[PDB]
Amino acid sequence: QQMGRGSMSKIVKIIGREIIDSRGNPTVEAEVHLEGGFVGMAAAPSGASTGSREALELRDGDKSRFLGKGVTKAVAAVNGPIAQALIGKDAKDQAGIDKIMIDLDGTENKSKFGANAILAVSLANAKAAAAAKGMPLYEHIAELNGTPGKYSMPVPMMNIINGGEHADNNVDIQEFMIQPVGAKTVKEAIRMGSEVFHHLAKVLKAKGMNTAVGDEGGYAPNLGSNAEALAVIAEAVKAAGYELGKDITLAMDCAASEFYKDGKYVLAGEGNKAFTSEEFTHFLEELTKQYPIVSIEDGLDESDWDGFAYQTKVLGDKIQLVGDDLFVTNTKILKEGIEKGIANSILIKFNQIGSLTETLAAIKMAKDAGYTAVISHRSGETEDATIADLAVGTAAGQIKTGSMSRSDRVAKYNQLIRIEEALGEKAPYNGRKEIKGQ
Amino acid sequence: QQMGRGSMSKIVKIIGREIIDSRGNPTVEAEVHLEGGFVGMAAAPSGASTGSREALELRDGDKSRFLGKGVTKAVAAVNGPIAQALIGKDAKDQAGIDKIMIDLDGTENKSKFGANAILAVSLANAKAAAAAKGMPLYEHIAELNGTPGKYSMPVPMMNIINGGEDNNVDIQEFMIQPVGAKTVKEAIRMGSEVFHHLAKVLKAKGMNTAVGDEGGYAPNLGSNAEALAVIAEAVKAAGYELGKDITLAMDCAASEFYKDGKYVLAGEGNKAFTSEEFTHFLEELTKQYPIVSIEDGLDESDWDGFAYQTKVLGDKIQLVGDDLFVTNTKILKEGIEKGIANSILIKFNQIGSLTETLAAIKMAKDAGYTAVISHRSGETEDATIADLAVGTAAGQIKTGSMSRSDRVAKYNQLIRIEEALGEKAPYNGRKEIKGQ
Ligand SMILES: [Mg+2]
Ligand SMILES: [Mg+2]
Repeated sequence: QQMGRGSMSKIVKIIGREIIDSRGNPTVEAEVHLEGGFVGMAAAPSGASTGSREALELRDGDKSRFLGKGVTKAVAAVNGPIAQALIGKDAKDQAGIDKIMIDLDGTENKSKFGANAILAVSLANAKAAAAAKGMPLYEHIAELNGTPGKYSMPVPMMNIINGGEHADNNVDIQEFMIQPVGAKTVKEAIRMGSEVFHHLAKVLKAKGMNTAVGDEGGYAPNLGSNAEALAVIAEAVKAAGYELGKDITLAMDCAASEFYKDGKYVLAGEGNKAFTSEEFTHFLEELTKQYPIVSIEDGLDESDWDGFAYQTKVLGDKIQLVGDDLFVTNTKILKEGIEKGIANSILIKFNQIGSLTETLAAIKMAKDAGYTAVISHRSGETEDATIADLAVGTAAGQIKTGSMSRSDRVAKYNQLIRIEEALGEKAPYNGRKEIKGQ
Repeated sequence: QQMGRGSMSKIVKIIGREIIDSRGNPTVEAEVHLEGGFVGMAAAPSGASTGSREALELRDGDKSRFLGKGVTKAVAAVNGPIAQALIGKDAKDQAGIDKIMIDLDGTENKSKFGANAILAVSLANAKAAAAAKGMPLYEHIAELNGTPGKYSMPVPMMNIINGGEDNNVDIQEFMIQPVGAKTVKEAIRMGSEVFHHLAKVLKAKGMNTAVGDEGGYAPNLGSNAEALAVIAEAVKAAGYELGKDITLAMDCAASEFYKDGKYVLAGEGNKAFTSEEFTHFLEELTKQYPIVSIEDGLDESDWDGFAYQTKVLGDKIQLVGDDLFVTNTKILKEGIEKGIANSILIKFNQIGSLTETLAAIKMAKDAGYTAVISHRSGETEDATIADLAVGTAAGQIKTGSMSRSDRVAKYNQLIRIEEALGEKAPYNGRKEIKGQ
């Protein structure tokens, strides 16, 4: 006899704007407004170095503004054609909404409107619909994902020694990360993260090394070899009074694409030597004998599929192997990968494919093949904490959202603490068993 | 004949919790819940070096947790005594709420519950009332401040070369001010552009482009002076004119290098200066570069020195009390009376309530002093100082370099606000700064 406000979930207004990411560069923010007075706001993150096959991040190319990195073109697409195509449609139909933007854009890689325009509206629509449905975003995502009320708190891998391209050289491997698998809650995990992060500062100070931080809030000191990065991390874990292996395991992103030239992998650090896919695989293998490294990401170039097949036969039984640039959150590429025994895990970045629907497809493909899904940030982040809710709503089991420094990283850790506060053991922290090969 | 929910603004629940700041240290978050189903949520920031007279930040000191930096005690204060005293009180009465907590704590420096506990509730209370009143926070603050509908977009001073507490740079912060911009959106773009050109400049010279707490560069430079030289090189490379388009600001945090009544610059020969000598050094720099604002140019306890610096430089230069005043009307009042400084840096966690913070902005404006709404080194995703800066038409903000979302979420909030208000919230540029 009386209709609730919740039932008036038709899109009435969509606003795009240009905001600033954690590196000082424009990205796109979108608002979605429902008839019933429900609003959702979201932002696109930005990769520092993107995979070849990522959906297109549309930039202006206008030198007089933000050194060419403005996104007004992408925002215009939000405020006009996308807005006009979504007014009148039901926010609660995520897949319906994503399809209308995919079909209206019409290109394979979202090159007309920008993956950055379409994702911002996709995520903002999702938040609006959650509000209209009277639930928090993690709860709405679980329903959109076809796994209602099924939650976990993800085991984080925290990038605390930056390297390679987007640090300051000496170190070739892009990210060394700690995973607090020994924690019984994500709050405890986050504390253990903070402590080892602070103890590492003391260690680097002791050696006269720089304790300023890179894009992901980790340290970029000048180190003799890729190895020594692990060394200093081991010192910090002991100095915090945690036990390497039991309380904290290690993970890496090689971003091996960045140091691949003429079918060979070239390390500035460790001598200056060139390695074959096989030789590089054996180098990584050695590190996993000296240290408890249980996850290695982009261990080879995105286009070295023979390489990845070899690395997967050799290491894949003992070690989680994570596709990032390899799979770019794309079900077409992940499907080819599963079928060729390539990796056993995927890094989930919604802006590599550019819609939440196509993102949840990727997690489902992964989990149904017995691959793990790690919900991931980009080097270029915002105060947006969407990946926190996504990790919880999909029971992904793992998250990569940075060091324990910079609010571009820590907003996600804060959101995970808020969410665990609501859910308690309705979202268990499952620890080491989340990681592929444990 | 029907009562709207806006009118049911009695506090029914307050929740405290331990979240993490931009340095990885715990801080207090508070939620305030009104009967009419309105919520506000806010966090306390934390300073890296505090002034000696700041309202106490309550830490647990429990060495087995966050290296003794837990805030479970302050959170307990929020969930127990503060919640219990505030239940059933009207959130819309910001002054009444802040009064109940200051009285219940009963100490001078909020040393019972902690300034982090009282501030988080103070700010969450404000936001919840704003919701009850059906208005954005800047609009509510303008009404709490006795200045209805009176807005400006603040001229930002952006810390892009860090120093003092890891190089030969004694001066804590070198800042650019895009005074030549027509809007805060343009000002933010100009700061992005200069910040990115500076990176190229530091790479070309082989210096480190990793960032400190406030998202600025921390390279090892020869002298304090070269900090300014590289900033000029970046401004020229970004196609902007030093003086006209971009002015410069410093924070000496001179308290940090003050020992046996002398000012000792470890780098510049490790030489020792008297208040007067150090004032003349700062004077020299304002002849070589368009430095228009100097903060804590002397120790927080050298009131003699500040009286001299204010005589010499006050007419031409904005002189900003940070550790000198700690956003505290008792101290600022003694400062105004003795012709000490002409500008105050406003940190709501230095005094620990919104009401006391609004009092400090009013004391200053009435005295012809400028107010600069500031962050702390420890920040969160919280963007309150944006709304505070617009609501009080303060005219200036220090909320960081154009890097790290702990900073950029403030610029982002300013961009959102300016989109709504347009020319109702003018960017007045250089005329905001004391001595222009
Ligand atoms: Mg990667
Ligand atoms: Mg200061």
